[PDB]
Parts: sequence; structure tokens; C-alpha cells
Amino acid sequence: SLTRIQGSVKRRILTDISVGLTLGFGFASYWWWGVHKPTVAHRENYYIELAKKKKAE
Amino acid sequence: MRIQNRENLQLFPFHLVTNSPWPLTTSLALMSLALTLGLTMHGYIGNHLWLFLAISLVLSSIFLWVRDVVIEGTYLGDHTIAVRKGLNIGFMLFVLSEILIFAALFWSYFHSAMGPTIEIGCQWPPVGITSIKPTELPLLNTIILLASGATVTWAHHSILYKDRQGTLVGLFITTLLIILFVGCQVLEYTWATFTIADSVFGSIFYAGTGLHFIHMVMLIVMLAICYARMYFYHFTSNHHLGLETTILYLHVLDIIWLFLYIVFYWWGC
Amino acid sequence: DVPTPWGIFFQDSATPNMEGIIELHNNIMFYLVLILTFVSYILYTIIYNYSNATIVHKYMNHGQLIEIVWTTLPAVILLIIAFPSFILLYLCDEVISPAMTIKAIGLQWYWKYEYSDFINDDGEIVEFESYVIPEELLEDGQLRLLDVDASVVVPVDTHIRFIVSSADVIHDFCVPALGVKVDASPGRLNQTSALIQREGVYYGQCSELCGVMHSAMPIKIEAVSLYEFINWLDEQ
Amino acid sequence: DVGPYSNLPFKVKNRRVPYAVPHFLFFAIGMGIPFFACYVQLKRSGSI
Amino acid sequence: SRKLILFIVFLALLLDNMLLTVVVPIVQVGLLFASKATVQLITNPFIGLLTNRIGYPIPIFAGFCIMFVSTIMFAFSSSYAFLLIARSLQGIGSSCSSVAGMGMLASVYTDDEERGNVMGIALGGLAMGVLVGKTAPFLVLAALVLLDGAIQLFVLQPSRVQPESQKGTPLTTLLKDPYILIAAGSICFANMGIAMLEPALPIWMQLGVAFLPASISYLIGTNIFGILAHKMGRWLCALLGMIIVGVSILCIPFAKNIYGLIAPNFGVGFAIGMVDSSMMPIMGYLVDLRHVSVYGSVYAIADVAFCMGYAIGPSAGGAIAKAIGFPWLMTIIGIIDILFAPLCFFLRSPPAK
Amino acid sequence: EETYEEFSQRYEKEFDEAYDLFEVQRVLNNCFSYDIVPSPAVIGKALNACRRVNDYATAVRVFEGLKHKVETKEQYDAYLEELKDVREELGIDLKEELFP
Amino acid sequence: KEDKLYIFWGTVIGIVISATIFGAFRYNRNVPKTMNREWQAASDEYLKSKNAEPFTGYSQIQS
Amino acid sequence: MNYINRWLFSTNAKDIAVLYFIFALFCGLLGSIMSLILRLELSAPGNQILMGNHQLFNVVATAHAVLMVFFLVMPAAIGFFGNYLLPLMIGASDMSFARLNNISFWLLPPALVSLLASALIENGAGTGWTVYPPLAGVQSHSGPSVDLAIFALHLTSISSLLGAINFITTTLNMRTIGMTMSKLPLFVWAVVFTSILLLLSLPVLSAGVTLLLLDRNFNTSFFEPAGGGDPILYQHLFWFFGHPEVYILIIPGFGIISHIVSTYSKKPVFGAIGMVYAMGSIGFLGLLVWSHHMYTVGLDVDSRAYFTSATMVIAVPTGIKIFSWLATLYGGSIRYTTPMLYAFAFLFLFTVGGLSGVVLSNASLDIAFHDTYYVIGHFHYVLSLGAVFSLFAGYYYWSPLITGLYYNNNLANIQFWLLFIGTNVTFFPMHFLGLNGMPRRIPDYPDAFAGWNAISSFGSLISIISVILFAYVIYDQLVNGLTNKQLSTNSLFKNPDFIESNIIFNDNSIKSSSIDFLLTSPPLPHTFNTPAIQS
Ligand code: HEA
Ligand code: HEA
Ligand code: CUA
Ligand SMILES: [Cu+2]
Repeated sequence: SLTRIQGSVKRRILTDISVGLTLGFGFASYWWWGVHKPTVAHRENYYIELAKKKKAE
Repeated sequence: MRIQNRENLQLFPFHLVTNSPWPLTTSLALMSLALTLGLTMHGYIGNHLWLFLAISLVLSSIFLWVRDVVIEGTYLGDHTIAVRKGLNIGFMLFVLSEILIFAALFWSYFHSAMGPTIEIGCQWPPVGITSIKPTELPLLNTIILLASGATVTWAHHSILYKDRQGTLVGLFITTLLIILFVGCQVLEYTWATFTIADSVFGSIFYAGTGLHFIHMVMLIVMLAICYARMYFYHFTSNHHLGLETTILYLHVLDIIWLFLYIVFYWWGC
Repeated sequence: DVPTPWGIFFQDSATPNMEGIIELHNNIMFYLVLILTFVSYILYTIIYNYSNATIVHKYMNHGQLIEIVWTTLPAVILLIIAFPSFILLYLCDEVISPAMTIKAIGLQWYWKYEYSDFINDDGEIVEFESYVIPEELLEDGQLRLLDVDASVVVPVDTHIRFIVSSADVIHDFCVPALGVKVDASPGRLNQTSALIQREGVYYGQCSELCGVMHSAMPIKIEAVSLYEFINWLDEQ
Repeated sequence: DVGPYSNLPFKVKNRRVPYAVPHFLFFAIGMGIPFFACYVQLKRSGSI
Repeated sequence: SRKLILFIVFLALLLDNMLLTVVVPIVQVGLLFASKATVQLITNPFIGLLTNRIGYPIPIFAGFCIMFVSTIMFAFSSSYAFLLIARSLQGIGSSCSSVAGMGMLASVYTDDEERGNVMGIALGGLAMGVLVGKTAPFLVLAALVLLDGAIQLFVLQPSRVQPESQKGTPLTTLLKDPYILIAAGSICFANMGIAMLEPALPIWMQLGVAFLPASISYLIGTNIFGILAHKMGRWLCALLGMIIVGVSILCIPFAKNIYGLIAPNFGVGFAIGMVDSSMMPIMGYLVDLRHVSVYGSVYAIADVAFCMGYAIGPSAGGAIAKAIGFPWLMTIIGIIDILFAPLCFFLRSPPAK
Repeated sequence: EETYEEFSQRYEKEFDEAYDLFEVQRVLNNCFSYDIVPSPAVIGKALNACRRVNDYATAVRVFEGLKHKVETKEQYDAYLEELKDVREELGIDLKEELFP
Repeated sequence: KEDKLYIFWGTVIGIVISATIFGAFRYNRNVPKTMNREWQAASDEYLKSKNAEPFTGYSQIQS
Repeated sequence: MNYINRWLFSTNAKDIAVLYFIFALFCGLLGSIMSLILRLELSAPGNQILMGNHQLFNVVATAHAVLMVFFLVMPAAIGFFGNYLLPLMIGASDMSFARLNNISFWLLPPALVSLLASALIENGAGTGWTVYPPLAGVQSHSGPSVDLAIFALHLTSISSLLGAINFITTTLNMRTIGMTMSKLPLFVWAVVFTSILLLLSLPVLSAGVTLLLLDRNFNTSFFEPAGGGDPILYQHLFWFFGHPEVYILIIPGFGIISHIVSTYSKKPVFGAIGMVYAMGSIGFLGLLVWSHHMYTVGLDVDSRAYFTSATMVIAVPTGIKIFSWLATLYGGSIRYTTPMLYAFAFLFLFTVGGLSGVVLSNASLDIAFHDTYYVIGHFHYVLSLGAVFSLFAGYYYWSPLITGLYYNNNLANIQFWLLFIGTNVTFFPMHFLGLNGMPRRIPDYPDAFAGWNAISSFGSLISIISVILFAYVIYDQLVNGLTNKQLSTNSLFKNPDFIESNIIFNDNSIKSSSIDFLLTSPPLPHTFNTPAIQS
């Protein structure tokens, strides 16, 4: 019934670890798919254009 | 604690030292020694009689500490079983620290012995430096040290069987068996072919066997104060901590010399 | 390359080693950002919920499962970090056939460059000394405390081995874009290797302290083509 | 004589010169010595 | 390059003695304590033949994996038969790792002067396991070092089966030689006394401070006398080592207190270190002088002579301690160790072939 | 390791042996320091314990701690419709009826 | 409530003083000849001819 | 005469701690003014305050390093908090060797004189803090400056060794009747584990410094490569001291934080045995790594791989302490007083400054960060924001008990926020300057590094104002401090609970877990006549 409460803190702990890791993974998957990979792409597309100019010459 | 007149005596077995002036005077002597040695080595003073006053005042300051250490133990009578254990733990933690200075000097030997540079043509003891033969006077010193390690065991086992003539004679023989070590090793420094400045080899050989020289003057002093304090009836058959510290200090120096004789004098190639 | 005024991040690369360095740093920053966000969220929860509270749980003090989870989980992160670090340490070096050698000796407050090959029968080895241009004698547009009078000129797409030593005290050869940082100690030779993929100018500065003129000792590397290098080597 | 102003090496209350002068001079010397050192070594090397 | 092999062998010997000695913090007890040593004693000669067939690096990491899975089966084992099986697989992994690692240090370091120094460093792992908190830092340090080893051995360069170019002498031909056996007997009779002293010491007489000085002295002794044994001659070092082991063993019955055992224990451990680092390189020397150079079976024989003491020690030592007692046992092992020491002079110059 | 039906017997036995106000407040302070909320039987013993030592403010402050220990509002009103004959016999008034 | 205002308006008058002290060491500076706009525009042409910072940006202009 | 026999010829352990505090305040003021001199020169490009002298810039950096590694953090964390609190926590009357405590104090004022006289007789000693051999010879520094500066590192070494032996000898046999060595508080374990490293590290430093002296003045050539030596040997013989040293500065901080986390959050510490084992592991693994300061000197390829592996392992024990502090602060009630503000600002900034150490541990990544301002930004987040914050928290925690005079809360909070803001402005753009490529130990820089150097010169002027406000807080503590206990309820050591009435609380006020806060507050000269009893 409503007069039998046994565990309250443990559910809070299991929620507060399973949100501080999802938030951590969200704030780390913007560093590797919005800051890092387009820079490597820009670096590579600069190098697949310097070689073609020398091939033309 | 329920003994009858217990309030009149101290309720914990630890020593409350009276107020003494010697920590300040030791620091004021080391101030003078540090500044005078920093200055006379670059001009600025000239006369070399201030450095000698500084060293003399330092050594007299330690001697004046050890007087008040003796009077508080044989006259006032404040050395219980706990305080003796504290002093033994303390002395062991200085012997351990004085070992680890020799570890750095041994590691300064193996970092050059194994892997010498190109400036020295790659060779230990290098060309033009004749080493010291280890079948000469460095045998005599080793056998004198092994004998001195054996004679003090006849002195610590004669104070427990209550024989007075048999503690004085052994300490006398040991005291003349450390003076001969210094006399032999000052003759091996005047009949050598290479100095402190003649290589990295002549610079590390006179810096690991020169600290040992200073460490063995201390045994001559510590054994003089152990013969003289036994002649004047300060040692009982169960309360003597001056002998126990001089025995532990001698044996460590013997073991250190047996590692300064296989690494420094024999092993060269 | 040149430093930028309000910089936040690395200079641009011209060597595979610097690209590996950048990729490994961007791999580590992922896990460090995850750990910092987890710790900051736990302190935010502690401040928002359990500040000036009536109920104190003063008997939750043992733990048995949770002390294993904060002992094994950082270890897995260390193994995942340690795999590409060892691959980058061993893999990217001079495995096959360096094609040149330049000796860069560090004197007191200037640099001395010897191109050890191209030797005549009499010992006519090409050699120069690089100094810093003072502020009073600068021309219009030159960079202060980085621009030299003689620059090290190398070809592109060629493995270059630098052998670094010194004559007075401990120096340190640095070109930041190329990924070269090796000491110059006065009794031993050290070696690094560089491969340059595009033309340009590359600037650098000394690192290990040497005395009063530590801030005026630049390094400048030009990467010309092969024809310009042959035409330059027949003039010096 | 055990009390709240007994374990300190300096006297604080019932004093002729008020405590503000010894409190201020301590910090004044502490933040004035390393400017004197720079002044001496600047004047010994030519520059003003 | 060449130093990572030394790291791998040091960690292999460390894990060997850690999983052997440290079982209690981390008759049935006589059979259970000696379950590892006898199965290691049996399966040691097989790995010496296996390394000539399939090569050096694969049995090392196979032994590491077998040791890991056997420890994790030992972690939650309750029945007696499964526990005996688990400790048997622990022993058979630890038999592969040490033999193949010591053989590969013998193979890579061809120069005679460097081999003694490197094996003097490598044998120092046999006392760090005796000395060794939470221990999870040290396991992940080991995991990182073996990850480096696996990257260099199996990833950057491809590895085939690759059998050796030369065919080694068989085990019986090695056993017919007198020199290898009489070299192995020095290690066996040196380690026999320190093997038997451990179970009878709770009978005569806190626990860690009695064993600590030997672990302190062993590292210093092996790392110093690995280098200096080349100039002094290895036979002289073996003779002096057996003499000091005998004298320090007879020093124990005159001691009547726990604090009086500190000084002879040093005189044990340093001495047995000077037994080991002198005599284990020279076996690999002898095959280079008289036979064909395959180093697997010879170090298998050396590991047999090392583990014979730990196999025979406690079971016979308890029976002798119940029969006669501690001081006569120490007296007879000391006289045996002193009496063996004259005949080690014979290894001054063996006849070449 | 302790279960609900052992907690709700041990704290009844502890509440039925206190002799002073210090002891009643001591047992009441560490009863509200676990993960288990107190049973309605334990709180009914605590008010008789507060009646024997003759204190009024402690008998009010028990009901104020239930509002912080209990997760929701419906459970708090489920606690107050069963602890009602205890309140209207001893005479305890809640804080929200006094407005102090 | 009347103490947090005191702490806030004590921190503000701790930040305002340091700004006025640092401003006094900012007017009286030794400005070298290179820190001018007509000198940092000549450097951009040299950094443009010898292609430098291809990927991100080059700009030495900071007045 | 009674002045002399009680404040100059002393035996009492608690009366030397106040002298240590007065010395540490002076030696932390001098270095901070020296740092303000450096940061006012590194402001805009050119030669601003020092006219053209690149000497008297390196001298100021060297003397700012030495005065706060050796003369501020160690005397505060060993003399003021170790000599005073450890006998009261373990329950002893005084220390075991009291005259050695007196000499360990009085060796330091002769060490200040030689260091201040190493900057007036000559050009000076501009060798850096690490006194490397081939620069500090007789070809660059030919005078009595380096010699008098390496004699100031001998006296401090003797003082630290004599203090450490006293600390180890006292806690072994001078405990009370019912304490084994498993019921000790955590601060005693911190002092023990720093005192073991002080034994095991200082002989190597003394040997290396003495051999440098013999190379300078007795022409011995240990480290000169024209006679058969290497400078790199000295680097080994320095850094074997160097990395134990930087844990000696931080282990006594940790335990202090634990007490505050145990007090103002009314919960015991989560897993104390795990914490003492973690401190033991950190202390042991600080001796097996020293060569990560030297990755560019030309080591082997199989030796860098060992020192990358053995350096990242130290992250595992520190995480146990951090997460146990979070688990201690989790469940309980938190009241934000001025020690807990510094406690909360230590658990976040030590993490930020310590996560940069994992980036620098790799040998591949150290090629881009060595001798660069990233290192400076790494170790200032941990030294200035990890140790000094612990010192301020310890002062604001234990000063009403020692002194008997309370302090104004509002001014302490203003000081804390000014320190926080100014120090976070100062050392954060150093990471950007490091990533762009600015080297270390340079007075003048290229014009690209200007803008961030304008911002890091602004936070120092904020922090000096906080130091002056701290001086006024001490003055307001000493004068009219009896009347500063009714202004705020911060003076209460612990708050009333929910069921605990005020009338009951005034009778039984102090609830503790140590002997410290139940003493009369001036502590008595002889504080234990009859022994203490623990079950
Ligand atoms: C103040 C004391 C102190 C402290 C605490 C540390 C901490 C560490 N230091 Fe040391 N270090 C110094 C003193 C100190 N250091 C100094 C003074 C310098 C400058 C050198 C000078 O010029 O003389 C230096 C520089 C320095 C360098 C750069 C050397 C160079 O310039 O090339 C390195 C790199 O290896 C290093 C190593 C480490 C590491 C790995 C830690 C680690 O202990 C940091 C640990 C912190 C954590 C990791 C937080 C734990 C949080 C967790 C939740 C764990 C999560 C797990 C993962 C991250 C996997 N330090
Ligand atoms: C001991 C640790 C420490 C501390 C406290 C500081 C303090 C500061 N340091 Fe750092 N710094 C170092 C570590 C430290 N530093 C080291 C080791 C070096 C030498 C590097 C080298 O030689 O290569 C160095 C050098 C150094 C430089 C010169 C860099 C170089 O020349 O290459 C600079 C310049 O920006 C700098 C920055 C600062 C600043 C702005 C402060 C400011 O925080 C200064 C203001 C001080 C305070 C904010 C605290 C005041 C303290 C007290 C008054 C409290 C007393 C305590 C009690 C009451 C219990 N430091
Ligand atoms: Cu030249 Cu640095
Ligand atoms: Cu470090």
C-alpha cells in the first residue's frame, strides 16, 4: 500500500549515474563528429587539389 | 594507577626536555660556515682562519648537545623503556639515510663504467692512469676491519658477564684498529699516480672513498667517548645505549667497505 | 608555419608525424571530456538536491560493488588510449632509406648549418651561419624575433635526417609544424627525420635555456622544389 | 595567564604604539624587498 | 627491440612466483601446496621440444592466457577436484612462460658478457613476487607492457610458424653430459634449504619481517654479480655462494629469537643470488662450446632443477621436522651445501668440441 | 542486511525503554537516517514515548519529518488518515494548523 | 539576504580597482615599430606569396 | 629572560608552529611580488620595466620558484599543521625529539639570507629552478651566486630530514592507550607517507648538488663532456628527487580536505581503508617514474614505452579518492561555510589540472608540449589551486581553535571569490599560448602572442588585492575578535539536527571524531596530564 516504502535513495543513485554518462557521451560526440572529422576532410580535399595542379603542369 | 602516592610522580613514560639554547647556536655556526665557504672560494676574504673557526664551532656545538644528552640519562634518570626504543628507531632512520648517499655515488659509477664516452677512448681505467693494485694495502685495511668487527663482540659479551677488564681492553684494541685504517689510507693517498682532477675516474674514486674517511673519523670519536664513559662507571649491565649504537655503525661501514673493494678496486674491465 | 594572433589550437601540419600527434590528442580529449562532464554533473546534483537537508544518511559508508566500478572502468580507458600511442611511437619513423643529412650545430646565440654531402675532393662542403635580424635593420613586412638572414632550404617529398649537437650548452631544435623537438647536448649526436608534403615557410624557436639571448635564436625552413634546390646549391 | 592572547609572540592590546603600525610595516617590508633587489641590480648594470 | 624481451621475462618470473607463493592472502595442505610444482616439473621438458618446432613467441602469450583463465577459474572454485584442476592449469601455463622467455633471452643476446647482466636483471623478478596492496595498478601496468609486446611481435611485422634453421641436440644427449647436470645441481641444492626452511619456521616460531631481508638482499646480489661474474670467473662465484649458503644455514640453530634471524637471512639471500646469476648464464655458454646452439631444452633442465626444491621441500620437511627436528635438519642441509662446494671448481675450462 | 520486519521491531523495543528527553530524541534522530521509512506502528510508539517524558514540541516535529521523508503527497495523507485516533486522543496539533 | 548583496558588491569593487590599475600600465607602454596596421599588411603579402596557413587562416592584423 | 626561554629556546611543539606560520607568510609575500614583477613585464611586446636586462628576469623566476616550493608550502604544511595537530590527534604531550624540532625551524632563516644574498652579489643566479650543469658552470655564471644558492638547498634538506625522522618516530611509540595503527586519523597517515618519501628522496638531491659544486670549484668533471662525463646523469640525479617532491607538496593537502568533507557534511568518510591504501599506492608509484620530464634528451624507444605505461597508472588511485569524496558529500546535509567553499573549489580544479597530465604523459604527444606554456598551465592549476587552497581551508578551519579569536565571514568570502576569479583568468590562456607554440623562459616574444598576455596580466592584479584583503582579515581577527562570534553562525562547529532542540544543543554542543575540537581553545601548554582512553 501507500504506507510501505523501502528503497528511495538507490533509485536516485542509479538515475544520477545513468544521466551523467549519457550527458557525458553527448558532450563528447560533438568533439569527434563536429570538430574533428570535418577538419580531416578539409585537409584531405586540400591535398586532392594540389596534386592535380602539378599533374596539369 | 591505583598505587597509593601516585600523584607525586609523572603519569606517562615520556621525557619532557628542559629549555636549551643549542639549536640556535648550531644554526648560527652553520650560517657562518656556509657564507664563509661560499665567499673564500671566490676571493672576498683571503684569510683562511674564519673557515676553521666555523668548523670548530660546529663540532663543539654537537659535543655540547651530547653532554646534555648524557647528563639527562646517567644523572637525572629519565630514560624509560619507551624512550630507549624511540632512540633506537631514530638512529636506525639515520643509518638508513646515510646508506642512500652511497647509492647515488655507486650509480654515478655504473653510469660511466658501463658505456664510457668517446673523449676517453672507450676503456676503463683509461690510457695514462695506472690504478691501485688490490693485492697491496687495500688487503691490510680489509683484514683490520674484519678484526675490529670481531673485537667489539668480545667487548659487548664482557659487559653482560660483568667483567670490567675485558670491556676496556677490547674497546682499546678496536680504537687502535681504526686509527691504523686512517693511517694506511692517508698513505695510499700520498703514493698514488692520479688525482681528483685527472679523469672522471680519478674524480669518482676520491669521492666514494673520501666520504668513508670522514665516516670513520666519527668511529674514533664515538669509541673514545665509549672507553672514557666506561672508565668512569657510567655503564650498567642492562642499560647501555652508547655501545649499541657504535656497534651498529661499525658493521654497516664494514659491509660498505666490502662493496667499495669489489667495485672500485678490483673490477676495472 | 607562422603563429596566429588569437590562437586556440595547433598550427597546420606538413608532416605525417604531426598529423598523428593531432589525431592522438583528439582521441584522448574524448575520454577526458567524458570524465569532466560526469564529475561536474555529480557536483551539480549534490549542490541542487542535498544542500541544507533535514535527513542525513549517516550509515551509507561501505560499498562493495561500486568500488569495483571505479577501479576497472578507468583501466579500460587506459588500454584504449595505450594502443594508438604505442603504434604512433613505433611505426612512424625512418624505416627505409633517408635521402639527405643536415647537421644543425647550436653555438651560443646563433645556428650553424652544414650540408654534409656534396663534398668535393678537397673538402669544399657547403656551410653557413644563421643569425637573427635586429629590429633596427628590418625591412618592410618582416616578422620580429623570427626572421633570419640565412634559411635552411630543402626539397619537398624527400626524407631529411637532422643530426643535432652543440658546442657550448644544452639547446633544443624546434620547428612546430614539422613535429621536430630534439635536444642539443654538447657531447653527443641526436637524430630526427622529417618529410615535407607542401611548399612554404616554417618557423621555429629554441626551447632549452641558454643564457641572456635565449629569445633571439630563430629557425626558418623553406621547402622549394627540386629544380630550385639544384639551382640554389650551385650558387652557394 | 593562559588565555586568548597568551600564545602569540607579539603583544596586541594595552600597547603604547597602536598595533596598526607593526602590522603594516611587516607587509610593507615583505612587498618592498624584491623591488629593492631589482633596483640595485638595475643600477649596477648601467640601465637607469 | 631487445629490451622489451627483458621486460616480458621479468614480468613472467614475477607472475610465476606471485601465483606460486602468494596463495594464502590472495595431509591435504601438503598435496595442495605442492600441486603446482610437480605438474610444472613434469611439463617442463615438453616445452623445450615445442619451442624448436613452433618458435619462441607463441608459447609465452599462450602461457599468459592459460595463467589468466586458470586464476579466474580458481577465483570462484569450491569443490576440491576443480580446484586441483585449476591449479594444475595454472602450473602448466607458468611452465611455458618462464622456459620460453629464458630461451628467447638466450637466443637474442648472443654476446657472452651482456647475457650475464641481462639474466641478472631478469632473475630479480623471483623476489618481487615474494615481496608482493590493492594490486590493481600493477596488473594494468603488466597488461600495458604485454600490449606493447604483442604490438611489436604480432602486429607490425607478420609472424609465421617458422621452425628454427638448425636442429638441436635431444634431451638424453644433454643428460649424458656431466657439466650441465653438475651445474644444475648447484641451483637445486642451493634452493633446497630455503625451500625447506619455510614450513618449519611456524613450527619453531611478524611473518613478513622474517622473509623481507632475503627479498631485499636477492635483488642487490643478482644485479651486482650478474655484471662482475665475467672477470672473477663463474666457478669461483658458485663456490663462494655455496659456502656462504652453508654457513648462514648453520647460523640459524644458534639463534634463539625472532630478531636474530634478520642477519643470517641476508646471508642467505645475497648468497643464493650469487649462486643463480653466476650459474644460469654459463649453461647457455656450455652448449655454445660443446653442442649445437638451441637453448630450449637446456633451460628446461635448469627450470627442472629450480623447481625440484619447491616440489620436494615441504612434504619431506614436515616429516623430518616431526621425526628429528629443526636444528639437525638445518645442520645436515648446511653440511651438504658446504660439502658440494669443492667440486664446482671443475667448470674452469671444459673441453671444447 | 536488515529487513523491514526486524527494523520495525528493534526500533519499537528501543522506543519502549527510553527514560529521558535526550534518549527519545536520540532514538528518533537515528530512526530517520536509513533508507526505510518508519512504519505507522513505530511512530505510534514514539508519540507515547514523547507522552511519558512530557514534551509537546517533539510530538509536533515528528509529523514534520514525515513530510520530508515521504516521496509524494498522497502517501503523506495516507499516513495521516491512520495516525488520527492517536492525534485526537493525546491532543497533538500539526504545524499547518498552528501557524507558528 | 543583506549579506549576499554585501559579498557581491564587495567583489565588484575588487574587480573595478584592478581594471583601473591595469589601465594605467597600458597607456604608458613601449610600442615597437612592428605593431602598426601598415606593417602587418606588408607581412600578409609575403605570407601570401609563400603559401602559409593553407587550411585554417593567416592574418597578422591586430592593429 | 622569560621571553628568551619560551620563544627562542623552546621545547613545546605547538609554539614552533606559530613561528613557522609567521615565516611562511613573509616568504609567500616575497615570491608573490616577484611574480607580479614577471607578469608586468610579460604584458605587451617590447622591453617595458626591465629596460634591456634579460638577467634580472631569470633571477626573479628562479627566486620565485625557490621561495614557494621550499619556503612557503613546506613550512606551512609541515611546520604549522604537522607539528601542531599530530600530537593532539594521536594524543601525545609533545614530540619525541623536541630540540630537533627547534633546529628544524632555525635552519631556515640562515637559508633565506643566502638566497637573498645570491641575488645581490653579481649578475645573479639565472640558472632556472633546475640548476642544469653546463649552463651553471664557470663560463656563464662565474661568481658567488650559484654557490650560495645551492647552499640554501642543503639547510632546507637537513631541516626536512630531521623533521621527517621526528614524525615517523613519534607516531610509532607515542600513541594513547587504546589506539592501534589502524584507528589513526587520515592526516597522520598523510604526514607519515610524506615523511617516508622525505627519507627516500633527499640523499640523491644532496649528492647531485654536491657533485655540481665540486664540478664548479674543484675542477672534477663529473658532468663535463671534455673529460668523460655526461650532463644527463645530473638530470637523473635531479628528477629522482623531483617527482617525490611534488607529491610531498600535495599529500598533506588531501587529508585536510577529508576532515572538512567529514565535518560540514555530517557523514563519515566513504572507505577510509581504501583511502590510506590509495595514498600508499600514490606514494610508491612516485618513485618508479622520474624520466617523463626527459623525453627529448635522446632516450631509447623501448624506454619511453615503459614510462608512458608507468605514468598513466597513477590516475587509478587518485580517482578512488575523488569518487570517495563525492560519495561522502552525496547523502548528507551541506552548509556552505568558508572552509567548504575552498573544499568545493578543490575537487573541481585539481581534476582539471590533473587531466592535462595524461596528455603530457605520452612520449608521442610530449614532442609538441615540451618547454612550452602548456606545462606551466598544467602545474599552476595544481600548485596554486590545489595546495594554496588547501592551506587557506586549513587556516580558516583550525584558526579559531588555535588562536581563540574569530573572523569576519563576509570579507573571507570576498577574498575567496577574488582568488577564484583572478586565478582562473591568469592560468587558462596559457593553454592556448602553449598549443600555438610559445616557449618557456623568454622575456620577449613575437607579436602574435600579445593578446592573451594582455589577459593573464589582469588576473594577477586581482589576486594581489585578495592577498591584501587577507591581511585585513587577519587584522580584523586579532583586534575585536571576541565580538565576531555573534555576527554569524559560522562560528558553530556543527549545526543542530532536526530533532535536537536548542536547549539540549546548548548543553551538549561539540560532537567530533578527533581530540582536536574538544580541547579548551587556547590549547594548554601541557595538554595531557592523565592519559586519554580509547576503547
Ligand atoms: C603539483 C604536483 C604535481 C602533480 C599532482 C602532478 C601530477 C601529475 N603529473 Fe606532474 N608535474 C609537476 C608536478 C605534479 N604533477 C610539475 C611541477 C610539473 C612541471 C615540470 C617542471 O617544469 O619542473 C609537472 C609536469 C608533468 C609532466 C610534463 C613533463 C614535461 O614538461 O614534459 C608530466 C607528463 O608526464 C607529468 C605527469 C603527471 C601526471 C600523469 C600526473 C597525474 O597524477 C595527474 C592525475 C590526475 C588525474 C588523472 C585526476 C583523476 C581523476 C579521475 C576521475 C581519474 C580518471 C581516469 C582517467 C583520466 C583514465 N607531470
Ligand atoms: C609554488 C607554486 C607556485 C605558485 C604559488 C605560483 C604562483 C604564481 N605563478 Fe608560478 N611558478 C611556479 C609555480 C608556482 N607559481 C614555478 C615552480 C615556477 C618556476 C618555473 C621555472 O623556473 O621554470 C613559476 C614561475 C612562474 C612564472 C614565470 C614563468 C617563466 O619564467 O618561465 C609565471 C609567469 O607568468 C608564473 C605565474 C604565477 C602567478 C601569476 C602566480 C601568482 O599566483 C602569485 C600570487 C600568489 C598567490 C595568489 C598566493 C599567495 C600565498 C599566500 C600569501 C598564502 C599563504 C598561506 C597561508 C596563509 C597558509 N609562475
Ligand atoms: Cu640557444 Cu637556445
Ligand atoms: Cu613529473
